[PDB]
Amino acid sequence: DYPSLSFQQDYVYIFSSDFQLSEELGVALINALSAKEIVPERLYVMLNDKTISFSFISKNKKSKNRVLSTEKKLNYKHISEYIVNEIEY
Amino acid sequence: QDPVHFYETSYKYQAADSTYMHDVAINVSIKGNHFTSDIIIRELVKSENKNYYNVIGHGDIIQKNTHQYYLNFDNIDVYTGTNKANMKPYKEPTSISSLINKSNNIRVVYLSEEYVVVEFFFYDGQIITLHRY
Ligand SMILES: C[C@H](CCC(=O)O)[C@H]1CC[C@H]2[C@@H]3[C@H](O)C[C@@H]4C[C@H](O)CC[C@]4(C)[C@H]3CC[C@]12C
Ligand SMILES: [Ca+2]
Repeated sequence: DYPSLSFQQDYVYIFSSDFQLSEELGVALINALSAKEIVPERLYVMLNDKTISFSFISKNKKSKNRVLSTEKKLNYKHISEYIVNEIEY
Repeated sequence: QDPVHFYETSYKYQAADSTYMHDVAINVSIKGNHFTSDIIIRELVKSENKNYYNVIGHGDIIQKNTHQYYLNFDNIDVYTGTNKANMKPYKEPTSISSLINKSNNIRVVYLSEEYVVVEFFFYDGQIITLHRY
């Protein structure tokens, strides 16, 4: 099956089978987006074995959807930095 | 009685070796338990559009619950070309040809009147928002 909802706070919804990683990434995402003064309507993140994906939802705009293939496993900091750079750009 | 519902979105994909990116448009229309879909892939391999793919699919969409669906394709066709205006049929690779032999899971994680958020089967797992029309 797909991973279920493993961390949820404010606008962030993380789907992963790693509960610890989910919280680390969720807190890092909230802190990084506040540092950029970026507030999504909702931000969905899915962590899988060889792929990360996210959907940044903003009111009355098309969602920003991204997929990153990773052969090497990425730590929560690099994942957070990826999402934050993609949303900005 | 079933009215036709329209969904659309796009995403960008970054390859593992970061040698290419895909810009992928998804269009899907549903009537009753039937669907047809068009997916367009633009391949950027040099910060430069050097390949296009057009994937057409149709079949049944089965509802397990209001949040769990599965897509049973009857057929998937692929076209390719370096220009969108002159696309040619492309022989399905057995891996993509075999997506027709798997009930492909769609899990709704958020449902609204203007959009839906799903986990679905691209890359063996992807989260995406689809906009309704
Ligand atoms: C068949 C071609 C070319 C592959 C090759 O032989 O190199 C693929 C290039 C991009 C792929 C598509 C692209 O990666 C997005 C989708 C991903 C999903 O896992 C399968 C269907 C997809 C819609 C998929 C279908 C197959 C193509 C269209
Ligand atoms: Ca076919």
